[PDB]
Amino acid sequence: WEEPRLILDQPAQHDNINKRYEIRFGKIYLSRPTMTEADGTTHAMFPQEARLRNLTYSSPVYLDMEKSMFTSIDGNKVHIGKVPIMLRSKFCSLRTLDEVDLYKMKECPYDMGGYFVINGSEKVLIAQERSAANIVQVFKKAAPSPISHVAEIRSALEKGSRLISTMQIKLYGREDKGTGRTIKATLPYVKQDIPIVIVFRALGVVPDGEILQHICYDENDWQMLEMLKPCIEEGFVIQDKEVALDFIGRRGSAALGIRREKRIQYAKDILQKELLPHITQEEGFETRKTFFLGYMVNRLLLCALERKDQDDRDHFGKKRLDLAGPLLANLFRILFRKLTREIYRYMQRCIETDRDFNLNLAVKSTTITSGLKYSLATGNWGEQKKAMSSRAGVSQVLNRYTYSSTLSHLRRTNTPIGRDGKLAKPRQLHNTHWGLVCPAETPEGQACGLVKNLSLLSGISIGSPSEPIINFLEEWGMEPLEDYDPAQHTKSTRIFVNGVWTGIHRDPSML
Amino acid sequence: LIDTAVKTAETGYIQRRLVKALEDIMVHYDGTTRNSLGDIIQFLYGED
Amino acid sequence: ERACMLCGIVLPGRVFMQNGCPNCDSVLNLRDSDQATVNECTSSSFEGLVAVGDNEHSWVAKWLRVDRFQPGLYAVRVDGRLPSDIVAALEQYGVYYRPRDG
Amino acid sequence: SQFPYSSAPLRSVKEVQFGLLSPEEIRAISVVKIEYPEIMDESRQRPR
Amino acid sequence: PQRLLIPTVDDPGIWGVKVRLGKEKDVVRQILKKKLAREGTKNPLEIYSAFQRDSFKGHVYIEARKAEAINDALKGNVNVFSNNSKFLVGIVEYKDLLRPVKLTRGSYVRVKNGKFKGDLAQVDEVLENGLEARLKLVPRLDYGKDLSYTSKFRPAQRLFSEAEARVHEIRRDRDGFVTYGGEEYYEGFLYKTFRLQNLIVNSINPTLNELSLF
Amino acid sequence: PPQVRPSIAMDETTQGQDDLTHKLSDILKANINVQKLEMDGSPQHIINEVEQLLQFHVATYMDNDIAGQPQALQKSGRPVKAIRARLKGKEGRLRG
Amino acid sequence: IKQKLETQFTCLFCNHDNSVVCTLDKKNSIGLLECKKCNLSFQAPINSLSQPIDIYSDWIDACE
Amino acid sequence: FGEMERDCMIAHGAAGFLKERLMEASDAFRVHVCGICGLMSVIANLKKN
Amino acid sequence: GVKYTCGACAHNFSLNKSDPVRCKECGHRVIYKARTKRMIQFDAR
Amino acid sequence: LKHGTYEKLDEDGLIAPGVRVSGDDIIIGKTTPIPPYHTKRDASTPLRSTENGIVDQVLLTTNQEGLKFVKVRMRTTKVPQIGDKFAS
RNA sequence: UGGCCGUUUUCGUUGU
Ligand SMILES: [Zn+2]
Ligand SMILES: [Zn+2]
Ligand SMILES: [Zn+2]
Ligand SMILES: [Zn+2]
Repeated sequence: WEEPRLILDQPAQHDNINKRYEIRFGKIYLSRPTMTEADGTTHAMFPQEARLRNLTYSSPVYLDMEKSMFTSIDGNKVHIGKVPIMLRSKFCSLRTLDEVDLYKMKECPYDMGGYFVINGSEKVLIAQERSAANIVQVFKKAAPSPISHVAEIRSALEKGSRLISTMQIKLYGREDKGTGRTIKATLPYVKQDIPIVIVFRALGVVPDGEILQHICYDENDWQMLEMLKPCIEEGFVIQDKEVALDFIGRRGSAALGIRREKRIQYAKDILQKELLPHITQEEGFETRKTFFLGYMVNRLLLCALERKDQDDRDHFGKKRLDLAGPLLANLFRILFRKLTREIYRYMQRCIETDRDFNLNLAVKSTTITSGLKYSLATGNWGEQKKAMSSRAGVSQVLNRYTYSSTLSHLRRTNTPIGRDGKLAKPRQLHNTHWGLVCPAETPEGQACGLVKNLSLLSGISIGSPSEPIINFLEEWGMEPLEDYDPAQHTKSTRIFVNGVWTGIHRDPSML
Repeated sequence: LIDTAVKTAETGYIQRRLVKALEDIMVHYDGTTRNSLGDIIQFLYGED
Repeated sequence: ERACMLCGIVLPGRVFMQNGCPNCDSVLNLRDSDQATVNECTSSSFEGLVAVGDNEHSWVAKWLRVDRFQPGLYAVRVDGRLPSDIVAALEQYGVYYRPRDG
Repeated sequence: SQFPYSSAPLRSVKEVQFGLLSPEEIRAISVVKIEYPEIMDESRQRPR
Repeated sequence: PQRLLIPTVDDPGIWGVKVRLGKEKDVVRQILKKKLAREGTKNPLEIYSAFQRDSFKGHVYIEARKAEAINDALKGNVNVFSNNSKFLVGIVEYKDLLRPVKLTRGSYVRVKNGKFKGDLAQVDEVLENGLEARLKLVPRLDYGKDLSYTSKFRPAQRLFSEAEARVHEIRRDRDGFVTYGGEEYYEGFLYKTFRLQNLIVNSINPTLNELSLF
Repeated sequence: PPQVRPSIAMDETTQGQDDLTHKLSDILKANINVQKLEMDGSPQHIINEVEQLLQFHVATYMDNDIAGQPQALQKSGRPVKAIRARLKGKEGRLRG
Repeated sequence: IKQKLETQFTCLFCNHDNSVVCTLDKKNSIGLLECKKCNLSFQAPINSLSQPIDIYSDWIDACE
Repeated sequence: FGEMERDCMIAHGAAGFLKERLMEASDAFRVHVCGICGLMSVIANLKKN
Repeated sequence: GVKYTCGACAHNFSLNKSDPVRCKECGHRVIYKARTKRMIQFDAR
Repeated sequence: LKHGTYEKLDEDGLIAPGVRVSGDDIIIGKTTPIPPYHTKRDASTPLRSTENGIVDQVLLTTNQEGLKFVKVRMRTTKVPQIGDKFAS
């Protein structure tokens, strides 16, 4: 559903007509794994059969296309590919058959599965780890740098939970060196930084009073006022939305000469979208974005005031574990984009002939199947032609030298921190690990401290719909930001969800 | 554990560098310590 | 696509079969002739893909002698040679021929 | 002892002289000119 | 006379732009279709023609009178590298970008097509149509030893000997002219209709075996 | 000679060509092409581009780790083996 | 110190690329541009946050 | 016969052993050189003398 | 001359390297060879 | 041809289960047609020279692509002796 | 009747 439509057009003039080909993606169909011999004979396949014959426990998939034609003078169940299935999962033969049949089917009742098979090699997925998304962290940079504090945030769309953009606020200036302590923001798809005040103005709050009240919620904290004052001092050449936006668009990393005609809208696009995408993308909701910027800068300054500690980059609560689910999701998305572009190109060099395509010579299901097969075959978690620069070692031959070894191998973790530069913060243990990872287990040598193991009562969140949650919050008197001001709600409790500010409330304890 | 794992490689590197540096110094008959070219580093090895 | 020997216009063989040459069907008789005549007047081989849309003043159009020939795909070079019958018929009607193969 | 009989006298290396190659030197030493990208004559053995 | 048609300053300018490799023909036809569709519209495409020469692979030229005209002639094309890599052309070079640019009977030629690729021959007879040329080859036949081919399992070559084919495996037409399975064998030499695309007549470097035989 | 660039028999009868031999052949191709520009239309720009390509081949043939610019690959996408690699690193001829 | 920048900007009028120099004069808050073929120049006040891209864009807007 | 082994052998000051361990128990080879250019290019045919 | 044994129906038969590799009786596609006839020894140690 | 022995194969080229194998012994004799008599080359699969035991269970089925596709599970028992490893 | 030929490159896991 991410890209549910393919669209073409034809302003054929030879009599001017606009012929539109619009292909729509519909429902997905999944099948139980099935063998098809070279003889054309087909039969439901079983794991043991696979191991014996170097097969692949895979479920061919059928997707519902929808071919449509729109001429203006002014599909079916399509076989797309084969997804390997993890044994004992809901979509494997063995979920049924109870124990007695397993003996018939030559699979030990003890083996808990949980792994895939490809060419007869029992490959396993080592769950990876990543820093939590939609969260604000503060890092002091090294002394030999005009940057003193950094407020990095990696935003990812809640739906899917996929990386979109990464943003940083850098507190420039040194101690009586660098003159005033200017704050210059960094934005996506640009080659140069921008002052904070400029982005405040270009997003709707042009006047200084609104800007300072949004950033600051402690008026008596004169230090904040005087430390952001240099930004105010330099933030006077810009006084309206428009020159601010053009300033942004004048450094849009785009072509040269997009003029004030289209450059302003380029800036408005790069501001509405590509910026804090996890919050929103529609117009008329810049209030949320401005409030979030204000919170970010307030926290950054507070860290710059040493009134609170910088978050520990090894803190586990800020760490998230990627299981097989999302990993396969991302790989499938890459293969899906490739398939979509394949179909679009075939439409290009088959529609001009105006020959009705069969949706069968076009869709090359070989792409998905070969891609997934090779990816899990070598673990090079990406397309073959980009073997280099590809996260490696995420799929490995399962170890069955003993039952306990196999049990451990299926609860392993990993860290994508590499080894170029030893350091010790990533490798060492931490207090937060209490009751979530084994304080006793880890390999030896280069990986010592990286590869972890979940405790004996660990559990991984799969995600729940937040819409009922917000409904409850909204059901319970939460006060939107549009009724928020530092003066009034100086003791009311801000409310956050999934890392995104989502309201204001005064009496939280009952809530 | 981490400390040992880190220290071993660094010690190996330092030992390699040193060995490469002094690898050519030898003691001739005259009692003077010269590298390949003939530079004299100690006129009497170790001063004894 | 087969390029007409005289004007150089190249269009799908179905176009010549159903409509002849856009410029030379009046003198070459491609639309209402046998397949041999069309094939010899339009060989599958051509070179110099020149996309001409404006020719009344285009320098290249004058160069190739396609200023009068309707703008389109024209063949700078064509291999082979026409039979004797087509050349003789064209010379009879006032059309001295010049292959563009160069 | 491993090598067969050879008439040339046997001695050791004393000096190594570095320095580039004069193109006439290369021509004086090369025994062939390379002109054919096709390594294998016609896939009929006997490379070109 | 083409000599009095030489270009001038008042003739339209030309810019040579790079596009996606191999899809130069696609970009050329896209340009033609845009010009034909935008011919006379309120914003007509200000070009005279677009052309590509095979030797200049990846290079596309559009005849316009302003840089933005070339930009919009190449705009809206995915088969073009997004860069506006265009370079002007000298007056003498304008005609050099459109210059178009040895098959005789008894000429030693080699084959490249099908099973008999890489075999030198003599061109025998050229059809009137001018697309197929007869060749004189040394057959590579198996005399019904394994009949119950490609360019990698093929046995060696040898002139047709009628006696061997008679003894092992044949409609004699004339003295030395044998029709054997749709193949013409004159005086022991293989004769077949070879498409001119399948043969090489220029730049043939005779080999040791050819000196021994030819 | 081949002594320095022997070929790898992937599976006995199947023989694959040394990457150095491929780079040598590609340099020969670029050279031959550079020969056949002056005898036909050579609108300056083409000659310069082809010259740069030949220089690029002969360079990556002798160092595939030239700073600042992308490396050369095989049909497999893996970076080429220039002689500088053959001599440097732990596995160079010296330390190897 | 005046910097003479031979930026890759193209000139609108003389149909030549890299024939445009967007000189910087911050001393008096003045913009200067030098062309190489038609030698045209553009003048405009510049502030601390203005850059050759900004001068070029303002020049384009003025020309149109 | 890694670096460190070579260094230990040097330290024990055993020359000839190190020589042969790196010569006869490894790629022992013979060549010819021209005394003028000093290079190995001398084309020789031993049996042909 | 070269006996076999099915993995699904466990009925014996043979083949002469020309028949397709399938069970004659139940059609199954997994087979095993059977024990040789020369004598097998163990020292029980 | 290899330097090892072939006699333990069957008449069709596979070794029967229950036969003892030794180092440098051929267990699977495969032949490749030679691109042009005497036009075949050994493509055997000799046992790892550092192993011994008895062949136990020979499998012979088609691959995904319909060619013969064999598997030989040789076995032996490891007696602890001088030079093993153990751990509490 | 001597004579006699078994890949590389990656990545992984481990071992001291
Ligand atoms: Zn015509
Ligand atoms: Zn100018
Ligand atoms: Zn010499
Ligand atoms: Zn059976």
